[PDB]
Amino acid sequence: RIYTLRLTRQFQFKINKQTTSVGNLIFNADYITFALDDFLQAVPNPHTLNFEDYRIKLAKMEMRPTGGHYTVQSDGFGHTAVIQDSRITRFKTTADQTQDPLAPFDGAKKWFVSRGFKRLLRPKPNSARTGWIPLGTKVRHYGIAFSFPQPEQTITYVTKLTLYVQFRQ
Amino acid sequence: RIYTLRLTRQFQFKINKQTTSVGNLIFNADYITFALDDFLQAVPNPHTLNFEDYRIKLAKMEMRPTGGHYTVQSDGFGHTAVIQDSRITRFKTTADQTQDPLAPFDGAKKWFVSRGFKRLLRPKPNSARTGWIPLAGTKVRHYGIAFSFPQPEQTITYVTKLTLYVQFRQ
Amino acid sequence: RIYTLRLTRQFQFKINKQTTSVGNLIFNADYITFALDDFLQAVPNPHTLNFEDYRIKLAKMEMRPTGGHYTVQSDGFGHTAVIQDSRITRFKTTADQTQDPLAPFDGAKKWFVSRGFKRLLRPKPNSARTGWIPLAGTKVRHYGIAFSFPQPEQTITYVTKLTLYVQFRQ
Amino acid sequence: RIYTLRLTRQFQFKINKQTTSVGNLIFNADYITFALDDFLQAVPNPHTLNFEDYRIKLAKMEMRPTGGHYTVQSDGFGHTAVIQDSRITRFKTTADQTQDPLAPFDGAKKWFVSRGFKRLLRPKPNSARTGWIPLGTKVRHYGIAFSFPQPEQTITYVTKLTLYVQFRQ
Amino acid sequence: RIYTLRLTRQFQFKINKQTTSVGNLIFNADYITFALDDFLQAVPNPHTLNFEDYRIKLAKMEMRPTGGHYTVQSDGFGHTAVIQDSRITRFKTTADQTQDPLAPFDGAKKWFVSRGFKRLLRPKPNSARTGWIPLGTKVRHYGIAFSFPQPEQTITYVTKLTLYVQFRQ
Amino acid sequence: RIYTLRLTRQFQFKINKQTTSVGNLIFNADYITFALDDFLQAVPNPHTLNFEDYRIKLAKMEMRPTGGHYTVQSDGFGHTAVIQDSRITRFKTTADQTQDPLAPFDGAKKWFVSRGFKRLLRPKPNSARTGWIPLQAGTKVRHYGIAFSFPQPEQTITYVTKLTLYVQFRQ
Amino acid sequence: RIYTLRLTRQFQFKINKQTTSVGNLIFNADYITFALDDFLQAVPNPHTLNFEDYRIKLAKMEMRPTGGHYTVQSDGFGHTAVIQDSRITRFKTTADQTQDPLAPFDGAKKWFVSRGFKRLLRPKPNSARTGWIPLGTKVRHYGIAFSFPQPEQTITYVTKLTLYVQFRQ
Amino acid sequence: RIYTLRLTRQFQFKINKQTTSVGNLIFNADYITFALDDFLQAVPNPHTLNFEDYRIKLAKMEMRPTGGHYTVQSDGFGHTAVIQDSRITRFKTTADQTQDPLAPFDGAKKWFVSRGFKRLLRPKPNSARTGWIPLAGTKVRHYGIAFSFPQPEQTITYVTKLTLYVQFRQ
Amino acid sequence: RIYTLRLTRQFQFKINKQTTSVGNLIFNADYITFALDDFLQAVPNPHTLNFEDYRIKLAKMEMRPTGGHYTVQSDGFGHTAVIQDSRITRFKTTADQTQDPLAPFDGAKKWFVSRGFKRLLRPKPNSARTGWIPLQSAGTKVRHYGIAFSFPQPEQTITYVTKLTLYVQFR
Amino acid sequence: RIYTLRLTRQFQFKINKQTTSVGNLIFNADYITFALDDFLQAVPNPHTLNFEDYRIKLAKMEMRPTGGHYTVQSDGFGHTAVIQDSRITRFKTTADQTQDPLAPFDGAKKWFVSRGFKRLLRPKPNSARTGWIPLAGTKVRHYGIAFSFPQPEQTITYVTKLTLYVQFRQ
Repeated sequence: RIYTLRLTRQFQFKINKQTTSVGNLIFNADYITFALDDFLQAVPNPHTLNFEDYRIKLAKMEMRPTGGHYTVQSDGFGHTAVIQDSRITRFKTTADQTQDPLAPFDGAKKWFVSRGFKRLLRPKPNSARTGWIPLGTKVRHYGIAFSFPQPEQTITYVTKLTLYVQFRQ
Repeated sequence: RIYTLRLTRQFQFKINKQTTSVGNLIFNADYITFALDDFLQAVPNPHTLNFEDYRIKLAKMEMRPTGGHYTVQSDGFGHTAVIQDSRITRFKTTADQTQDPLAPFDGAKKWFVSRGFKRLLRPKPNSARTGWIPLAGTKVRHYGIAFSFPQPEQTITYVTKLTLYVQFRQ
Repeated sequence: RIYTLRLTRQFQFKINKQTTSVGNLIFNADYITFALDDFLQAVPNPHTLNFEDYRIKLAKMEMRPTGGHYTVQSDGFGHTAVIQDSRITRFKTTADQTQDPLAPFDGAKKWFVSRGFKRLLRPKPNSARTGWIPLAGTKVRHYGIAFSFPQPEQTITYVTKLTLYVQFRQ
Repeated sequence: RIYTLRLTRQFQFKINKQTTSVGNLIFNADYITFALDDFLQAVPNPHTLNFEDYRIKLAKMEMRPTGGHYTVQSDGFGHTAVIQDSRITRFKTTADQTQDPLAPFDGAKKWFVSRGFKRLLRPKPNSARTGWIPLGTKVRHYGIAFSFPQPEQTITYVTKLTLYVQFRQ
Repeated sequence: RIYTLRLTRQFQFKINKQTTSVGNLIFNADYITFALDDFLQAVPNPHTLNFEDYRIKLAKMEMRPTGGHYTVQSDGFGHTAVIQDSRITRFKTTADQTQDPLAPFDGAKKWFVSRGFKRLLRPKPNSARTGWIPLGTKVRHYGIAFSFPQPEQTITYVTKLTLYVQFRQ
Repeated sequence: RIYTLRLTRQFQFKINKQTTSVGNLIFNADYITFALDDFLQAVPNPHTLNFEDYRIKLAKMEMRPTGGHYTVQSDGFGHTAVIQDSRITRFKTTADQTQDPLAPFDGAKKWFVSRGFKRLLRPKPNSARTGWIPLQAGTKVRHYGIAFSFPQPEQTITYVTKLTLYVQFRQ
Repeated sequence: RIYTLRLTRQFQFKINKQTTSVGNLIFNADYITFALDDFLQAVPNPHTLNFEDYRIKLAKMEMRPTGGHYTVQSDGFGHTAVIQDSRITRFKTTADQTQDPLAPFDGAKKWFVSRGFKRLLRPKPNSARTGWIPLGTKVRHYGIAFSFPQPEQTITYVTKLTLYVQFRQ
Repeated sequence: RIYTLRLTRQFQFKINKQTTSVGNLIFNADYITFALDDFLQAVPNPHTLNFEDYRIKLAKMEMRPTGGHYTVQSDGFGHTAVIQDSRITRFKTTADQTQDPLAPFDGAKKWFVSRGFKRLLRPKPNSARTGWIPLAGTKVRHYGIAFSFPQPEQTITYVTKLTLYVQFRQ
Repeated sequence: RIYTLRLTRQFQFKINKQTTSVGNLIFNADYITFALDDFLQAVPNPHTLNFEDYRIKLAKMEMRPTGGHYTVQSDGFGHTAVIQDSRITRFKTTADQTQDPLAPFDGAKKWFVSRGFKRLLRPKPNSARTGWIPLQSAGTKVRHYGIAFSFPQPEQTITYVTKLTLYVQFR
Repeated sequence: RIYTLRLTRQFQFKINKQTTSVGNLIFNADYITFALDDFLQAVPNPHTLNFEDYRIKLAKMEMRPTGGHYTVQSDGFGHTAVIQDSRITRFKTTADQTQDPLAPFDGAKKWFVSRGFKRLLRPKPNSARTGWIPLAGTKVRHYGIAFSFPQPEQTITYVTKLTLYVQFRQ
C-alpha cells in the first residue's frame, strides 16, 4: 500500500533585461532542485505517522509570466532539461554564452520566453535504485534546468512547484 | 495534510439470457455499494498508521464484457445512475420490469449492453456532512451506483473492476 | 420562472424481414407522436402543483438495435423527418413503396438500419402559437417524428427510448 | 434572386459475384447521369411557376451496402470519377478489364467496395457555359462513373441521388 | 418527479493593484456562497407553488475580465477550490500571503488572472446528507473560493452565478 | 416541393461608452425582428412567381466588432435570447439595469462584448401554427425575434451586423 | 494523359481608410481575373512542347495583411464570391455602397478584413463546355470578387495567386 | 517549368496460409520497385512531347485486403520499409524467418496484416544526385518499398494500387 | 554526446483457455525483462566501437493478437505495470488468482485481452543511480526490470505477436 | 546497425526594414547550409569512434521572432524551399525582387514573417546517392534550405535553431 501526498510552493522569478552587448544573441540559464523539507512548512510533520520510507515519485514546475507582459510579444525560445545529478548546479550561469547551454541535452524541450512553460519530471536523490528514502526529509533531488535568450526588457514570472510524494509502511 | 490511497477489486457479473416473456422488452437492474473493508484484504489496516479518519473521495466502476461476446452484436442499452442513499437497495428487483427503472433518475446515463460502461461517482456513507469517518469504521457502507439493462437474447459475462480513491488525514 | 421536467419511456420496435418482392428494394415507414399523458404513468398530475400551463419544449427519440443484430451488418439506410401536422398520420405505411417516402421532406436525415438513430425535435400541438397548453390538457397530441427504412433481409428488433423535456411556468 | 430546390430518388444497385477468371483481379464499372425529369415524377412541376431558367448546381450520389453484407468483410477498392460529357457512356463495362478503368482519371477518388461511397459533383449539360437552361427538363447532365474489382460474392446496395437545382425568373 | 429551475445573478468584482511590498509576489483570495434568496424576487417565486423541498443540484461561477483589460496581458495564475463549510470565510484575506492559500487544497484548479475562470460545483447547505431542504430559501450553501497573485494594475471582472435548483412535491 | 431563398442585409450597431454610474456594472439590451419586406429591397415580389405562401424557416444574426476594437481587449459578456412574441419589444431598454435582463431567459447564450456573436433562430409571426403566410401585406408580417444584452463598456464599440433570412416558398 | 503546371504571382493590394460618410458603414469591392499569360513571365513557353490544348483547372487567391496591421484589431467582415463571367467587372464600384455587394451572391463566404482570406475557385473562360483551349494563352478566365467594409485606417496586403493548369497532347 | 503527371496501376497480391512450423511465429517479406515504363502501357511516351528528362518525385503503395477477409480478424503485424537500392532484392524470401526482417530497418513502420497499408516514398534510380533521367531511359528501375508479414493461419488476398508522381521539365 | 541505437526482437505469446474453476473469474500474469545481449546478436559489441558505457534509456513492449482472433470478440481486461526490481520475478503465476495481481500496483494500466497493448517503460538494472553500465561482456548481460502484464483467463486460447524495442544510449 | 546523434546550434537572424522603394512590395531571400563541423567541437567528437561513415539523415530549421516583436502584428508571408545543390547560393539576393523568388519552386511552403517557421528537410552533400560520407569528411557541406520574405516596414529580429540528425555506421 502506497500513500501519496501532494505538496506545492510558489515564488517569483525574474529574467532581467539585456544590458551587455545589446543587439546580439546571448543565453543564460538557471535550475531548480527538490527536497521534501522545502515543502513541509504549512504542513504537519510526516514522521509522526508510522511511515518508514518516502519517495518523490513526480515533480512539476510551471513558470508563467506576470507583471503585465504580453504573451504575443515575442522574446525567443530557450529550453528545459531534466538533469538528474549534481552537475546541474553549474547551470546558474555566471557568464553569458553565445549558444543555448541546454539545447544539446538529452530530452531538451523548447519553451517560449513570453509564454513560460510547464514540465513534469522524475527528480532523483536501495535508495539509489528505487528512490525510497528512510524518514532524511532534506535529501536533495535533481532536477530541472531552464535556459533563455536574454530579452530586451525584464520579465517577471510566477513559479509553482508541485511534489507528488509517496509513503510506504 | 491529506494522503491518498488507491484500492481496487474485481469480480464477475452475468446478465442472464431472457427466459421469460421471450420476444418482449423487459428490464432488470442491479447496484454496487462501497465499504473500505471491501478493499482491505491484501492491504494492512490504515489505523496501524496514526491516521485519524478517512473519506472515500471518489469511486470508479468499470464493467466490460468477456466470454467472447461480440461488441458489434447489438443488445440494446440501459442506464447507470448514482444513488446516494439506502433506497438504492430496491433496484435488484426479483421481478422483471417493463420500463427502464433508472432512465427517469437524476443524472442517468445511457450504456450499451454489448459494450459495458465506466463511471465515476462520489459515494456517500458531523460525518453525515463531511464524509470523514473515524478509523468497524472501515465497514461503513457508502452509496452508490445502480445499473439497468434490457434482458438479452443470450447470456453475457462481464469483468467488473471497482476502484476506491480514499483520503486519510493527519 | 420556468420549471422543467424530464420524462422518459421505452418500448420495442421491430422491422420485419422482407417477404414480398424479395430481391428488390422497397420502403416502409412509421411515426411517433407525443402527449404528456403518455409519460405520466409514474408521476402525479402537475396540476396538484400550482402550475397553470405546460409546454413540450423538446422531445428526443433514440432507437437502437437489439436481439443480437450486428452493427457491422449492412442493411441500407432510410430517413427521419420532423413533421409537425396531421399529415404525419399517413406514414405508418400499410403498403410497400418503391421510393423512400421521407427522403424528400424538409430536414430529412439519413439513418442506417443496422445502427438506429437519435434525433431531437420540437413537437407541436395562444397555444397554437406558443405551445403553452392549460393543465384533457395533458392528452393534447404533439407531432411528430417519422422514420422510413428499406425492408431488410432479416427481422431487426430495436429498443426505443423517448424523452420529453416539459416546461411549466409560474 | 435564385430559388433552390432539393430533389432525390433512390434505386438498388448490384455488383455480381465474379464468375469469369475466378481467382484473378478484374475490374468493371458503371455510371450515372442526371436529368431534372428523372426527379420530378413525384413532385409538382416547376413548369407551373414563372421561372425562366433552371440549373443543376450540385449533385450527390450515395451508394451504401445492404442485404446483410458485413462492412468489416473486405472486398477491395475501386474509384469514382466525375466525367462531364457523353464519353462517360462507355464505362458500363461490357468486358472485364485487368486494370481499374477510372483510377487514371482526373480527380479519381478511391472507395471501398464493402463500404460504398458518397460523392458530390457538378454535372454538366450560353447554356453550355453557365448551365442555365430554359424551362428543357430532359436535358442530360454528366456525370459520375464508379469502378470496382469484381468480388467473390454478390453485393447489393441502396443508392440515393440528390439534385440541388437553382431557378431564376 | 423532480422539477428543475435555473436562476442567475451577476455582479462586479475587482482585483486591486498591488500597493504593498511592490515588486514581490503576494497572494490574496475571496469566496462566494449561495442562497436561493440571493437569486429570487417576490415574483415569480417557488414558495407560491406546492413544492415541499428544494435542493441546489449544481452551481456555476464564471468570472471574466472587463474594463478593457487585455487577455494577452500576463498577470500570473491563482487557484479555485470548492470549500463546503463556513471555514471558507477565512479566505477573504485582510493580510497578504506569501504563498497561494488555495493551491494546497483538494481539487484546487489553476486559473489565469487575465483570463478569469468558469467552474461548476455542488455547494452544500438528512439535509446535510442529501441537500433536500424544506421551503428555508435563506439557507446558506458553500462554496467556492478563488485566490490570485496581486497584479500590477487593477483588474475589473463581470461575475455570473448560476444555480440549478431541484424541487419535489 | 419547397423552394428556398436566402436574403441578407447589413447595418452598423454601436454600444456607447458608459456615462451613468461610471465604475459600476450596469446592463442594457436591444433586439431585432424580421420581415420579408426588410430583405426584398432588390427582388420582385415572390407572388409574381406563382407562389401562394412563404415561411421564414430560419434566421441568422452575426454581429462583429469593427472600428479597430481589439478582440483581446476584454469588455465582459452579455447574453442573447430568442423571444418569439411581442414581449421582446420591451428590451429596447430606456433605463440602465443592474442585472442582465436576458440571462434569466430560456435558451440564453453568453456572448463576449469584444468578440460579437453569431446565432441561428426560428423567428415566428393556420399561419399561427405552421408559419406559412399568404402572399398577395403578407410580406410585412413581423417575425420575432432575437434580443441581446451587454454590460456597458468603458469605451464605445462599433459593430457590423449581418442578418440572413432563409425563406421557404411552396407549390 | 494530363500534365499539370503550377504557376504563381504576387502583388500588393490596399484597402484605403474611409473618407466618405465617416462614422457610417460603407462597402466597396474589387475582383481578380486569370489568364495564362499573366503567369508566364519568368517561365518558358508551353507551345515549344507538343501540347494541343490547355485548361485552367483550379485557381487560388490568398490575401493577407502586412505593414504591421494587428490581426486582433477588428475591422469587420466582407465576402468573397466566385463569379464566372465578365459581369464581375462591375464590382470595382466607383461609388461607395451601403450594403455588402457580394453577400447576396451564390456561394458567398465571409472573410474578416484584419485577417485576409484564402479561397480556391474554378475560373472559366467544346471550349465553353470543358474549358480546354487551343494553344490562346491570353483568354480571360473569371473570376473571384471580394468586398469589404471601409476601415478607419488604411490596410496593406500581400496577395498571392496560384494557377493549376492542365495540358493534354 | 515543371510539369507533373500522375500514373497508376493495380495488381493482386496474396499472403499464403502458413504451412511450415504451424503453430509457431514465422515471417516472410516481399518488395516493390518502380520504373516509368511499368506505368506507360495506356499512355503515349512523354518524349513525343518535347520533354528532355523526367524524375519520379513521389510514389505511393496501397495494399488492402479483399476476398471477403475480415478486417477485425487479427493476424498480427509486420513492417514496411523504404529501401533505396538493390539490396531490397534480398527479401525474396526463399526461406521463412523467425524474426521480422524489416523491423530493424531505418524508418520501419508497423502495419496490421488484416488491414493492409498505405505508404508514400521517394524511390531512387548528375542523375545519381538529382534523380533527373533523360527520356531505355523510361526503364530505369527506382527503389523501393519492402513489406514483411507474420504468416497467417489462412490465405489473404489483397488489391494493390501503385501511384507514380512524375515530374517533367522544359 | 549521446549516440542512440534502436534494437528490436519479436516472439509469440499465448494465453491458454481456462481449464480450472471454469465459469469463474481467475487471473494470471507474466512478465518481460530486458538485457542488451538479448538484442545484440546480429550487431557487433558496441565496445568495438570506442564506446565505454551504455544505458537503456527506453523500452517498448507491443503485444497484438493473431491467429484469427476477432478484436471485436470481448475477453475482458487485465493490467500492465512497470516493476523495477526482483519482485517482478514472482509474477509468472504458478497458481491462479481470484483478483488481478497487477491492478493494485503503482502506475497499473488497463489493457483489453482481445486488443493487446503497447507500453513504454524505463527498465532499471554510479550505475545504480544513472543506469550507465560499463562495456567490455558482463555489462551487456545486466538484466533490466521490467514490465509485467496480467489477464483474466479467457474461454478460448489466444495467440499474440510480441515486439520488444530497446532504445540504448552510448557515450 | 545505425547509431544516431542529435546536434544543434543557434544564431540570430535579422530582416531589415525596407529603405528602398518604400511603399511598394519587394522580396528578398537568404539560405542555410549544413556541415557536421558547423555543429561539432574539439571534444567530444565522432572521429575518435570507430565509425566508417556518417550521413545527415534529417535537418531542422526553426526561426522565431524576438526583440519584443508582436506575433499578432502582420507583416505578410514568404516561402521556404529545400534546394539540394550549390545553386541555392544565388538566393541571398543582393537586389530586391518584385516577385517572390521561392514561391515558384517545387515544394515551396508559405510562412508568415511575424511568426517565423519550422521546417524539416533532407539536406544533400555512392555518396551522391545514399548520403553516406567517410569520416572532406565532416566538412562536406550539405544543401539546403532557402527562405524568402517581403521586406517589412520595421526591422524584425529572430532566434534560429538548427538541428542535425546524423547517422553513423561501422
